Order: sequence, then structure tokens, then C-alpha cells
Amino acid sequence: RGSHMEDFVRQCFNPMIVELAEKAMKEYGEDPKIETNKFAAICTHLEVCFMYSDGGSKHRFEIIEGRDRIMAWTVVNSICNTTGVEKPKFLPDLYDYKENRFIEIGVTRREVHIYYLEKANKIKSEKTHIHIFSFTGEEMATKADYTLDEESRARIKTRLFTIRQEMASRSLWDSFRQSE
Amino acid sequence: RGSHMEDFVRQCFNPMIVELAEKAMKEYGEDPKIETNKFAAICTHLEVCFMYSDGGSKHRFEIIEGRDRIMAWTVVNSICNTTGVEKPKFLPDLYDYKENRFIEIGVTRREVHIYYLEKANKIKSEKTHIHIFSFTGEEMATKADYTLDEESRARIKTRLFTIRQEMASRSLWDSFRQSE
Amino acid sequence: RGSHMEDFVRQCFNPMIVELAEKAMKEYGEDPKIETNKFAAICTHLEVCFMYSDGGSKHRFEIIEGRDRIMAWTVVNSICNTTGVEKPKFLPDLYDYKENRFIEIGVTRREVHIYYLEKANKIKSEKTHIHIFSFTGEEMATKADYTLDEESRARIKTRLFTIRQEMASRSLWDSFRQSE
Amino acid sequence: RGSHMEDFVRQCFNPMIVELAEKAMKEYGEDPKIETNKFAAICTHLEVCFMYSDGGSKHRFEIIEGRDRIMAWTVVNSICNTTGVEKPKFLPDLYDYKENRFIEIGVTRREVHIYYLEKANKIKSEKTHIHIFSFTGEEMATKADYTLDEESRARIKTRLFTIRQEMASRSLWDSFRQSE
Amino acid sequence: RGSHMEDFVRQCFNPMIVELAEKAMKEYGEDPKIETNKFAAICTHLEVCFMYSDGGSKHRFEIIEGRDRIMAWTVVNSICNTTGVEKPKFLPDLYDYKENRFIEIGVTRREVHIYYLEKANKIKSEKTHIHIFSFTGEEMATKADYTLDEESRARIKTRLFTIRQEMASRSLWDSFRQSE
Amino acid sequence: RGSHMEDFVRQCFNPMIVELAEKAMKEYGEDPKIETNKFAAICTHLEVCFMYSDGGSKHRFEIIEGRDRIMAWTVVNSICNTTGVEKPKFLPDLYDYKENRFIEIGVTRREVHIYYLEKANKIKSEKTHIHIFSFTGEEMATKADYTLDEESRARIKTRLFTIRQEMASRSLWDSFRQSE
Amino acid sequence: RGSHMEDFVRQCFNPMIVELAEKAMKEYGEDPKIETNKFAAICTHLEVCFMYSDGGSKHRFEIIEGRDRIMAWTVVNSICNTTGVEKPKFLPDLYDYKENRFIEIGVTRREVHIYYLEKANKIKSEKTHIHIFSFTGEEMATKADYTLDEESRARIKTRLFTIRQEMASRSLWDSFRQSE
Amino acid sequence: RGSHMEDFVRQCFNPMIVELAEKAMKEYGEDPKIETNKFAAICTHLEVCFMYSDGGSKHRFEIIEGRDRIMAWTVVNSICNTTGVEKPKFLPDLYDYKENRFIEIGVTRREVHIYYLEKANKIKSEKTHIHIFSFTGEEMATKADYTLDEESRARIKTRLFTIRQEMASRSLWDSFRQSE
Ligand SMILES: COc1cc(CCNC(=O)c2[nH]c(-c3c(F)cccc3F)nc(=O)c2O)ccc1O
Ligand SMILES: COc1cc(CCNC(=O)c2[nH]c(-c3c(F)cccc3F)nc(=O)c2O)ccc1O
Ligand SMILES: COc1cc(CCNC(=O)c2[nH]c(-c3c(F)cccc3F)nc(=O)c2O)ccc1O
Ligand SMILES: COc1cc(CCNC(=O)c2[nH]c(-c3c(F)cccc3F)nc(=O)c2O)ccc1O
Ligand SMILES: COc1cc(CCNC(=O)c2[nH]c(-c3c(F)cccc3F)nc(=O)c2O)ccc1O
Ligand SMILES: COc1cc(CCNC(=O)c2[nH]c(-c3c(F)cccc3F)nc(=O)c2O)ccc1O
Ligand SMILES: COc1cc(CCNC(=O)c2[nH]c(-c3c(F)cccc3F)nc(=O)c2O)ccc1O
Ligand SMILES: [Mn+2]
Ligand SMILES: [Mn+2]
Ligand SMILES: [Mn+2]
Ligand SMILES: [Mn+2]
Ligand SMILES: [Mn+2]
Ligand SMILES: [Mn+2]
Ligand SMILES: [Mn+2]
Ligand SMILES: [Mn+2]
Ligand SMILES: [Mn+2]
Ligand SMILES: [Mn+2]
Ligand SMILES: [Mn+2]
Ligand SMILES: [Mn+2]
Ligand SMILES: [Mn+2]
Ligand SMILES: [Mn+2]
Repeated sequence: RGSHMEDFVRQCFNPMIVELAEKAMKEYGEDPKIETNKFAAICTHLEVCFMYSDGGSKHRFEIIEGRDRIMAWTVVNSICNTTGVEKPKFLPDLYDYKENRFIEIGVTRREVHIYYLEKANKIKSEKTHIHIFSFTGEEMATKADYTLDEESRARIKTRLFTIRQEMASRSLWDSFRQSE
Repeated sequence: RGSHMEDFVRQCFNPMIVELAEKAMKEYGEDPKIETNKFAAICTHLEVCFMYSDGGSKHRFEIIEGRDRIMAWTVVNSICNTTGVEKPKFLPDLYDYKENRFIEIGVTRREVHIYYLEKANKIKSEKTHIHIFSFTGEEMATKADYTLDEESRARIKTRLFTIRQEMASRSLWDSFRQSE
Repeated sequence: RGSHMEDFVRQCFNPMIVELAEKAMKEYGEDPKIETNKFAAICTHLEVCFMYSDGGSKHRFEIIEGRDRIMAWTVVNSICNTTGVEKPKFLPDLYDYKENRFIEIGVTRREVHIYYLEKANKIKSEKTHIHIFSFTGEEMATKADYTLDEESRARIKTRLFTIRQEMASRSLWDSFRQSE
Repeated sequence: RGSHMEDFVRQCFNPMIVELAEKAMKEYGEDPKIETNKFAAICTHLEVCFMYSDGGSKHRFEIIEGRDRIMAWTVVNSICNTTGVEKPKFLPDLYDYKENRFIEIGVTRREVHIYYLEKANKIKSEKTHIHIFSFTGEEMATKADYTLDEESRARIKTRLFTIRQEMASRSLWDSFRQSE
Repeated sequence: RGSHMEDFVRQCFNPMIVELAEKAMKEYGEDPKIETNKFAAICTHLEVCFMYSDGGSKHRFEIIEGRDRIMAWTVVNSICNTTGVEKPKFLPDLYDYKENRFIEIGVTRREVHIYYLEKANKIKSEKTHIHIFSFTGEEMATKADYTLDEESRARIKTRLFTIRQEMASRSLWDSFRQSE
Repeated sequence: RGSHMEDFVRQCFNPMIVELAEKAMKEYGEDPKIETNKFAAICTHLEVCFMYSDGGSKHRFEIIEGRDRIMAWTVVNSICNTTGVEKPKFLPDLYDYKENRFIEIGVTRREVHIYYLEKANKIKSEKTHIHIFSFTGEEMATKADYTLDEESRARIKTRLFTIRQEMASRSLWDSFRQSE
Repeated sequence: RGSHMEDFVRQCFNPMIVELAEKAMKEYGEDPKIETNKFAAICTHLEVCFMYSDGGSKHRFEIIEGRDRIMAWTVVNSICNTTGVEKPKFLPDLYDYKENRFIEIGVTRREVHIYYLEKANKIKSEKTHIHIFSFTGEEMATKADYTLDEESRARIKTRLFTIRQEMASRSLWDSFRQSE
Repeated sequence: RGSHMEDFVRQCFNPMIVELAEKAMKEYGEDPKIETNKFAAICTHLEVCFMYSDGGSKHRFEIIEGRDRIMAWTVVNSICNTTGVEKPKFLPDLYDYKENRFIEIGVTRREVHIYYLEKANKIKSEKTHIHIFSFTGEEMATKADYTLDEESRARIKTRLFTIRQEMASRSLWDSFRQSE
């Protein structure tokens, strides 16, 4: 399956992020060589989660996304059993040691408005914080609490718009947008 | 001596921490292949001491634990002979340059209450600060002065509860708990 | 699933071999955390294939085992389309540039006699060379042509018997033997 | 073309900075082996841009200089399309996430006065911030807003005067000064 | 210029080979982003030259291809001025210290027959040895002297056919073949 | 010249510090194999200078000690020609970009009182700041301005007393003390 | 215990060899800080064993010396159980895959004559090969079969005489010689 | 002393060879910044000695050149005291374990004829082998025994002629030739 999207994903994202998105997709019964648009989505969501944890302090964030299903749930139990936050129903992306809450990071191709509502209806735990990023440069967080400073968030938006530009340069953006 | 506990310890802790706990046990006439529960304890105590010094400033802590007996006592003399703190009777774990005191780090499987009293009766030097961590997520420090920020301490509790979970997953926690 | 076998496999084989055996099992719908005996078999077979290619000359062997299914078949086509050997029905392990033939490497827990016959009935291509190794130290190759020198083969047998010893030391050999 | 200036440039600046200045010159139809004085200028301007971004915070600056023409313009579009700053007519050197503006870094051999006016007449976008450095130790920024702290700027002036000293020691400064 | 061929070239060949082919093309006034088929050809020819020198002894071959124009001609002069071979009119790829002759390596998409004749008419120096490789697996050398052993040459043919397969998988082979 | 002191110096200080002290001594016509006590002094003074610059900010200090005579004077000229401080008569150890002054670091075996007076009479430039450290743990700076925080200075005193302890353990301290 | 011999051993032998000799001595109830002459002997014997295995082919030798007691005996069992050689009574140093025999390497300070007889009376297994080296440059092997080529053995003798020279330069050779 | 020759030497030879030639010159009371032609000679002679030892077998040559005066004489004593060759009056460059003799490597700018006679009159030990290389490509060894194979020697001549070309390109060859 010689897909242009797959070759672009492998040259756009670092090898370690590509390997993690490939392990995550294969675990859930998805083929990155065939589900090439979703392949680009898992990498993008992974990178955003990594830059997000790169903002703030060194011991500030515990990274849940990127681990295997069993170990990610193991760290979630340890965080709940030492701090006291309720165990979320769905796997979140990070945990904020500064604010004592889980973070669900979203990357959308539509307006940040519908996606957050979609993620807020899924997350029954009202404690879990939600932060949505768009490929257009718009963002949206729970209670207008954007956690990070403006410049760590600005770096993420700039990166998201560069991925869009490179996709549109290869005529792959249109399929990517009409795929979410 | 093919012990499950030993194989789990070697895959749970980093090689450098394993090598240090092995050198420390052999020096005191203990075999890590036979004293496998204590082997897990020396590694756990070592890691906690390392994360503890990772909190705070770069030049903040002097690490006493993890060295050989003679060199650890050499650094203790140098700290006493330049700052003026009294020479402790027993080897401590760290020295706080910010607060000018030695720190005795404890990791217990019972309630933090009995362990601290056990360590407070041993440490005749009332100057030495005591900080106890539990596998349940509870902590306890001298004069309620927990030295580090809440999040550096939270990371240690989360790690301690993950070690417990992995031990219980392998049916090794019960023997570990009824061993201290 | 806290399995002693899994923890022993991760400490017995190098991380890169473990990662390859995990990718290979997951691709064929197998869980290394549950199929722990087979997990030890894929690692052992992988290592033997790597030591086998380490024998002989630098450009002598092309390693087919250890790649993903599609790329392994891609290299097989390239070898057939430049040398002229017939395309094998099943994926082999190596290709010998010195002798111009594919090699099927076997690692068995029974007598090398039954396993080779089992592999000779499967391999319809009589051109493909077969080389069987046992955990007891016995070996068996097609037409008594053992390809490598005696000492490269001796190193593989010694390694296979060390894996057996470590397994029996942990009381895991009996389950491993009655599992093939 | 055995030029003393070229050999001094290769031993004065790090290899990565030399490689970038060589790629930048060749793209614009310039030969570093013949345009040896300009070769020293591109390296010097590159280093100053790198030390400038080394000042301040980790996520503070986005480095535009040093990339190829197409990618540098790609990051500029992403910054404009997520923050809202106007697209500059000419390629700048950095973007300040803290102050939300592009920075044009200048390194001159004359008085900082004429060079800034020369760069202020070229930059039609009044939003773009201008910061000029001289080989004599003088500096000059837009609205007297020097962005960085005094010591990050002091390190750049010291480096610029060391390059001058090494050039004059090799009797290459006079040609370099009468070349801008 | 979002070209599928360019993204495939960057993921097919190692970064160091890609960087060398990019420097070589830009020097001769060629854009790898636009001349994407030739971009794949320079990388392929470079790799073949590197594997070719990897065959034989350690001090056997002097690599001429891959250097800048001036330095490649400098090494050619040094080889002629110490051994005595005539200075070739055109830049060759290697020099054989074992056989005391220059080697011109060719990689063609047509039959090895026409390409060698094309290269034999260009190379006036009858001393220079010619070795042609095809993407089909055929090879052809001067005086039937193929220099290397069969297996070093076999590895090159296998690699050439894998590049073809990956190109055809992405529907890029047809344009590549009808481009030489 | 098999000196115990030389073998202890090579095992006490890191190789890079040893190499710098050896280059510095040989430049001034001193043999580290014969002047073994001074060899220990140059290493100790070098390390203290390096830990001192490790305190404070990243761009805070410019390290003058440890360079060759000509380059150290080159950086001194650049600092004077961009900030405006007077050119010191003797080579200092550091420059403070935060406080805009040169620092002369001293390590003595007698009382800090006589050494500073000895260094204050030599340094005609009253602008240059003086900071003296002793092997007993006492320190002494110009105008009681100790530049660094207490804990960066405490780390230096602890290290100095450990060097003393290791020297006295090998019966080399007495010769070292009666040598300054 | 500030011993000159210990400081010389740490600067004469590489850190990895020093760490192995320290682990070996501590396991057998010996202190390298007190048994400093034997400390030099374990390092010397270890290095000679490593250079010896460095001679010959890559897969030629299996290194038994340098492992912990249990694992060294594990590899010995695997070699006996795959080749068929009798299990030696005492732990040897190497195994020769080329000649199918164990090797006992000796390093002596007396004449090679008495030491070999001392080692030949201990080794009941007449199959085990014995190879003795002296600090004077003399060697002595079983059946005059010196296994390695003359130059690999010559390198070992040269190294042994350099260790002697450095010891005598520090006036430590006399104690070392009158210690075996 | 801004010398073109010094800047060319630092960019022509690797940093490790430059550092060794600088240590060797300073030991004998020579300044590489002033004796720039000799600086180029020590580097060239060092490199040739290193390529020469790179030819042949791995354990074949013992490198005497490049060490400090005392250690080089220490290895010479060890070689004489284990093999039996007479102690040379002057420090040689290598020792051949294959042929059991010392090698004096020469690099000359005149005809190899006069230089060898100059070196043969100095070397009283007729046992020491002499091998002379010229910048023109001519070589000359004792008893026509050139030790290495033709291609290892050819690589050295090619390198020597490239150094000449780069020197003449910078107009530094004429001074270098009229300096020996
Ligand atoms: C079941 O879904 C899949 C999840 C994964 C790994 C990511 N794990 C998440 O939990 C997750 N997934 C998504 C998401 C999605 F919900 C739909 C489409 C694309 C996405 F990236 N957005 C998030 O923010 C987030 O945290 C791999 C394969 C899967 O099929
Ligand atoms: C003598 O005891 C031993 C100590 C060590 C190394 C640790 N050195 C300590 O000083 C230390 N030991 C312990 C501790 C304990 F007291 C009992 C059981 C397990 C422990 F980890 N807790 C600490 O907090 C602490 O600082 C190795 C082997 C020993 O037998
Ligand atoms: C479908 O089988 C599986 C194969 C693999 C990867 C190995 N690929 C092989 O082709 C292969 N497999 C086996 C083998 C086997 F046939 C049965 C049990 C265990 C084995 F290791 N022996 C070989 O020699 C060999 O080359 C992963 C998971 C699979 O389920
Ligand atoms: C077209 O000009 C060239 C630019 C470059 C790369 C640098 N890209 C810039 O945009 C740039 N150039 C300059 C500059 C200049 F304007 C004149 C002379 C020397 C200079 F360094 N100063 C800056 O501050 C700056 O940002 C390479 C080759 C070129 O010919
Ligand atoms: C001429 O003196 C020598 C200096 C050096 C390099 C150190 N360069 C200094 O300038 C310096 N020297 C000293 C010092 C001293 F003055 C006497 C004895 C020992 C010392 F370390 N203390 C400092 O604080 C300081 O900065 C190498 C060899 C020399 O003979
Ligand atoms: C029990 O002896 C000890 C052995 C070791 C590790 C070495 N293991 C050996 O088996 C060995 N020991 C010796 C040897 C000796 F026999 C006496 C004195 C010094 C020696 F190096 N020579 C060999 O050749 C050899 O192979 C560590 C501490 C020990 O006390
Ligand atoms: C005393 O001479 C010096 C030697 C050295 C280090 C090299 N050690 C040698 O022994 C040596 N020197 C020379 C040589 C020479 F004899 C004259 C001029 C240039 C040379 F490279 N050619 C050799 O082949 C050789 O082995 C450094 C500085 C010295 O002044
Ligand atoms: Mn998620
Ligand atoms: Mn998410
Ligand atoms: Mn402790
Ligand atoms: Mn403790
Ligand atoms: Mn297979
Ligand atoms: Mn197989
Ligand atoms: Mn610019
Ligand atoms: Mn600029
Ligand atoms: Mn060609
Ligand atoms: Mn100084
Ligand atoms: Mn000083
Ligand atoms: Mn032995
Ligand atoms: Mn010499
Ligand atoms: Mn010589």
C-alpha cells in the first residue's frame, strides 16, 4: 500500500512519535498503512501531548498518553490512590500535579466548539480538564483555564498550522480534513 | 536461586539503581538472590532518595545514600566541618544546603506513624530531619516541614503505588508487605 | 498478567530482540503477556537467527526474519529477481549469498529428528536449506551441509543450553518443554 | 581558491554554523570560497541569531534564520495565522512569543546608527522589531526595547569583539571592515 | 512543491546520502524538489557507490564520488601523481588500489548494454574501468572483470530491485523509468 | 618519577581538569610529575573556578581561567571593550556579567586573612572582585559581597574539605599544607 | 586506608577492569583497599584474560573469568553439555571453541616453571589447557601449544613488563613481588 | 601571531592529531604558533605514523610515536625486555611484532635518497627498520622491505600529495618546502 500520506507522516514526525502511534493503532486493530489519515492524527495528537507536557515545570505533568493500555491505567490508579481524584471512566492524556486534575487533550479539524462538546459529553468525570486545539490556531479549555502560559500554547498552534501547510502542499489536506 | 522477585526487581528498576543496591547489600553481608524482598526494598529506597534530590534546586542537595560506607562518611565530615552541624551517629541519606540539615528518608510498608517513631528513636541527633513515605500514598516529615514542593512529593507517592501494583500483579506484594 | 516467564524473558534477552518478538507476535494476533512460553520461543528463535548471520562473512547473509511481513516478502522478491532462485512458499529466515539459497532456521525442544521432518514437509521448495538447533546441543542441517563453521554453531548451542539452565533454575523449563 | 579568510572562518565558527552559512550562500548564488568576507558575515550573523534565541525562555523564540527559504516562509505563515501579526514583506530572523513580534537581527561594521536606518527603510512592516549589534560593542533596538536582559546581550558583544580581534590578528579585519 | 517522489526518497535513503545528493544537485544547478526523479537517481547512484566501496578490503578503494567538485579533483590528482595512471577527462567514482585503476559506476533503468556503450564513448581514457548495474538485476563490467566478489555485487542488485519495488508500490516507478 | 601525589591527583580530579592543569603548568615551565603539590593546587583552583561559574545563571559568568594565555587575554580585551571596565594588570579567573566586574578566585591552605591581603596587594585594579576559599571551610570576599548564593559556596567548601580528607588519608596533606 | 598501590591500580587499569576485580575480591571476602597487592593481581590477571580472548577469531573464545561465580559455572555447564568435554573441578578462565578445551591463564611473579607445576597439580582435569605468563616476559603452555599467534602473546608480555616498570617507578614492585 | 599556516593546519588535520603535535612541540621548547611550518610537519609525520599502523593486522604494530617522552621509552624497554631486540639509541616510531623490529618513519620534502642516508647515519642500531615517504609520491625502505602491502602505502602517498596540493593552493607550499 504505497500511500503518499504514510510517506509524509514518516518524514514529518520524529521516528519515536511514529513508532508510538503505530503501536497504539495496531493495538486497537488499525493499520497505519491503510488508515493513513488516522495515522497522521495519532502522531499529531501524540506530539501535541508531548509539547504540552514540555510546558510548565519539570515534575509538573505525568504523561498518560503514549503508554500501552495496561500501564497507562496503572499510572492512573497510582495517581488516584495517592492524591484522591476520582478514577476517570476513559483514559486521559496527562495529569497536572500543579492543579491536581487529569487533562484530556484534543486536536480537531473542525471548529473547537463542536469537538469540546463532543468530548465533554463523553467525559462523565467533570473533574477531568479538557483542552482543545485546532489546525486553524484556535484553542478552548475548561473554565477558560488554559493551564499553560500563552507561549507554550502558541508554539503548539504554530506547529499545527505548519502540519496543515505541508499537507496542503502535497494535496493531502483536503482528504485529511474530510476524514475526522 | 531462580526467584520471581529478583527478575521483577531487575526489570522494574533501572540498571544503575540495581547495581547500587547490589553493592550496598553485599557490603553488609546480604545476598540479593536470596534476600529478594530486601533487594526490592534497597532499590525502592534508593530511587526515592534520587527523586527526592531531583526535586528542588540543582545545588540544593548532597546525596549521601548510594556511596560506599567510607566515602559517604567522608562527605558527612566535610559537611559538618564547613557548615557546623553536629556529626550524626548514623549515616543519613541527604543533606539540605537550603535548610542546613541532614535528611533521613524512609520508605515503609506499614503506617507512616510507627516507622517514623522507630526512626526517631534511633536518630539521637534531633537536628537530622526525617521524611517518611508509604506505599499507600501517605507521607510524614519532621515538624510538618516536608522540604520539597507538593508535586515533587506527589511524584514519589505515585511511583511507590505503581511498584505496589506491579508487585501485586505478580502475586509478590503479600510476601513483600509481611517482610518489613 | 504478572507472569514470571515474561519477566524472565525481558531480563534474559536484549531489549531490541524483545521488541522485535513483541511486534511479530502482535501482528499474528498473539499476546506476549499471555502467550509467555511462545514469547520466549520467538525471542530465542530471533537471537539464534542473529547469531547465525553473525557467523561467516559481513555481506554473506541477508536477514529475512525480524522484519514486518510486507518488507520481508519484498526482500525475498528482490533476491529471487536478481539471483534466480524460486520464490519460496513460506517466509524463510535468511538468504545465503555464498551458497545461493534460503535458510530456514529451527529451534526445537524435542529431538531434532521430528522437527526437521515437520519443517521438511511444510517447505515444498526443496531448494530452501534447513538448519535445526535443539536445547540439548544437537543440530541437523540439509544434506549434512551446516553452512557455518563449527565454532559459530557451537556458540549457538552453548547459548541455547544457558537459556534452558536459567529457565530450569526458575522452575519454568518444564512448562516451556511441554508447550511446543 | 586558497583564502586565509576561509580557513579562519572554518576554525573560528562551529561546523554546524559553517554548514548553514554555506547552504544559505549557495542558495542565493554566492560562493563561500570566493566571497570569503561575506562568508564570515553569514556565520557571524547566524551565531548572533543563535545566542540571541539562547537568551530568554526555552519556548520564547522561534528561529526563522538558518532554515531554507521555503520552510522559513512556512513557519512565518503559521505564526501569522495563529497569532494575527501581519505577514512581513522580508524574511525576519526570529519571532518573540513573549512580545508577539518578529525580530530582525543586524550585525554591522559601521556605526549602529546608519545600519538601523538602512534596515528600517527596508522593513515596511513597522511591527517587526529591529535589533542591531556592532563589532565595537554598541547596540541599538526599536523603541529602546532590547528584548533580552543586559547579560545575554553583553555575551553577544564580547563574542563580536573577539571575532574582530582574531581577524585583526591575522590581518584580515581591514578587508572585512571595508567590505560591508 | 509537495512531490510524493521527494517524500519517498527522504524515507527510502539514509539522511547522509540524501544530504550528499542534495549538495551535488544544487551545485550543478538542479532543484531536488522539482527534479524529483533525478533526485532519486543521485541517491541511488551514491548508495551503490558506497556499497561498492564497502566490498573488498578496508584500504582498497578511494571514494571520489560524494565530494565537492574541487576536492574530488584534488584526490584524483594525488592518485595520478603517486601511482602514475593518466588523469581522466571526466570525474570517476572510485579508485581501485588493488588493481590500480579508476572505476566508473553506472546505475541504469534500460538494458545494461546501451548504457555501458554510452559511458564507454564518453570515457576517452580506456584505462578507467566501467561497471554498470541495472534495476532488473543485470550487471556488466569492463573486460568481464567485475572487481568485487559475487556476493558484494549480489547485495547491490538486491537493493536496486527493492528500490524498484517500493517505487512501483507507490506508482512512481513508471515515471522514474521513462525519465532516464 | 613515581609520586603518590601525582597518582592521587589523577584519580581525585576529572580527566579534563587534570589535562587543563597540566597544560597550564607546562606553559609556565613547571613539571606536574615533579611539582606534584602544585599540580594538586592547579587542579583544585581549576575545579573551584568551574563550580563557581556553575553557580548563578547560565549566561552569568565568562570563564577566563583554563584558557591559554593569549586567548584568555583576548576575551579580557573583548569584555573591557564592550562593557567599559578597566583592563586588569593580571589575568583574573572570571567575569561577572550580572555585577560587571572581574573575579579573582583564591584557594589557600593558611587563614583566608593573609591570602586575601596578599592578593589585594597584587591586584592594583580595585575594581576586580576577590573571593578566597580555604580548605578549612572559611571564605572571604571583597566588601563582604560573596556574589553567589550560600549553597553554591557551601558546595565548594564541602568539596575542598573532602580533598583535604583524602590527602590526609594518604599521608599527603602535611606536605601539601607546608608547601604554599 | 590511603594506599599508594590502590591509587596506582585505579590509574593503571581501565575502570571496567577495576570494577570487575573489585566485585570478584569482595565476593571471596577480600578488601581491595587493604589487600592492595592482590588487588593489582586480579586486575592484571583480568586484563591478560581479556587480551588473550582478543587474539584469534571473533567467535573463538568464550570468556569465563570476569563473571559472577554462579553464571560462570552456568556457561561451563552449557559448554560441557553441547561439546562433551568433562566438567572441570575448578573454574577455568576461557574456553577454546577452535581446539575444544578450557584454558587456565596464569600470571606469576616467580619463574613460570614453579607456577605451572603448582597449577598442574591443582587442575585434576588433564584436558584443561594451561598457559602461564610472567612479568619478566617468559611464557609456558601445555604441550608447548601456545594457542595464539606469537604477536598476540608478545603484546601481553609487553603489557606485563610495563606494569612492572610503573610499579618499580613508584617503589611498589618489591612489595608486589614478595607477595605472591 | 595570526599565521595562515596555523589556521590551515587546524582545518587540514583532525583535532586529536593537532593536539598531539602541539604537546610534542611544547615539550621540546617549540611554539606551534611561531614554528608554523614545523607544526605542519609534526602533524603530517603523526598522521603517516597512524595510517602506517592502520595497515597490517590489529595486534601487529605497537605505536611509540605520539606518547610523552617517558612513556614512549617505557614501552620501548618492555618490548626489548620481552622479545630481546637491542635498545635503540633514539626514540623510534613503531615496533613490528610480525617482523620483530622497530620502525623509523620519515616524511621528507627533498628526495627520499638524502633523507634516508641522513636517518641511517643517525640510527646506530642497524636493527631498526627505516621507511621514508616523500610529498612527491616516492618511498624507500630498508633492504627494500616495505613492510606493508602496496595499497596501505599507496594511501599514504595519496594523502601526502593532497596535503601538498592544499598547501600550494594557499601559497604556503613554497615556504614549507624551503624549510626542512
Ligand atoms: C480508540 O481510539 C484510538 C485511540 C488511539 C490512541 C489514542 N488514545 C486516546 O485515548 C485518544 N484518541 C483520539 C482520537 C479519536 F478519538 C478518534 C480519532 C483519532 C484520534 F486520535 N483523540 C484523543 O485525544 C485521545 O486521547 C489509537 C487508535 C484508536 O482507534
Ligand atoms: C544495615 O542495613 C542495610 C542498609 C543497606 C543500605 C541502605 N543504607 C541505610 O542507611 C538505610 N537502610 C534502610 C533499611 C533498613 F534499615 C532495613 C531494611 C531495609 C532498608 F532499606 N532504610 C533507610 O532509610 C536507610 O537510609 C543495605 C543493606 C542493609 O542490611
Ligand atoms: C505464525 O507463526 C508465528 C510466527 C512468528 C514470527 C516468526 N516467523 C516465522 O516464520 C517462524 N516461526 C516459528 C515458530 C512456530 F512455527 C511455532 C511456534 C513458535 C515459533 F517461533 N519458527 C521459525 O523457525 C520461523 O521462521 C510470530 C508469531 C507466530 O504465531
Ligand atoms: C540576500 O542576502 C543574503 C542572505 C543570506 C542569508 C541571510 N538571510 C537574511 O535575510 C539576512 N542577510 C543579511 C546580510 C545582508 F543583507 C548583506 C550582507 C550580509 C548579510 F549577512 N543580514 C541579516 O540580518 C539577515 O537576516 C545569504 C546570502 C545572501 O546574499
Ligand atoms: C604563575 O603561576 C602559575 C599559574 C598557573 C595557572 C593559574 N593561573 C593563575 O592566574 C592563578 N595561579 C594561582 C597559584 C599561584 F599564584 C601560586 C601557586 C599555585 C596557584 F594555583 N592562584 C590563582 O588563583 C590564579 O588565578 C600555572 C602555573 C603557575 O606557575
Ligand atoms: C580464590 O581466589 C580468588 C580469586 C579471585 C578471582 C579470580 N578467579 C580465579 O579463578 C583465579 N585466581 C587467581 C589468583 C590466585 F589463585 C591467587 C592470588 C591471586 C590470583 F589472581 N589466578 C587465576 O589464574 C585465576 O583464574 C578473586 C579473589 C580470590 O581470593
Ligand atoms: C627533536 O625533534 C622534535 C620531535 C618532535 C616529535 C617527533 N619525534 C621524533 O622522534 C621525530 N621527529 C622528526 C622531525 C625532525 F627530526 C625534524 C623536524 C621535524 C620532524 F617531524 N621526524 C621523525 O620521523 C620522528 O620520529 C617534536 C618537536 C621536535 O623538535
Ligand atoms: Mn488519550
Ligand atoms: Mn486526548
Ligand atoms: Mn541511608
Ligand atoms: Mn533512609
Ligand atoms: Mn521465519
Ligand atoms: Mn525459522
Ligand atoms: Mn535573516
Ligand atoms: Mn537579520
Ligand atoms: Mn558513476
Ligand atoms: Mn587565574
Ligand atoms: Mn585565581
Ligand atoms: Mn587463571
Ligand atoms: Mn619519532
Ligand atoms: Mn619518524
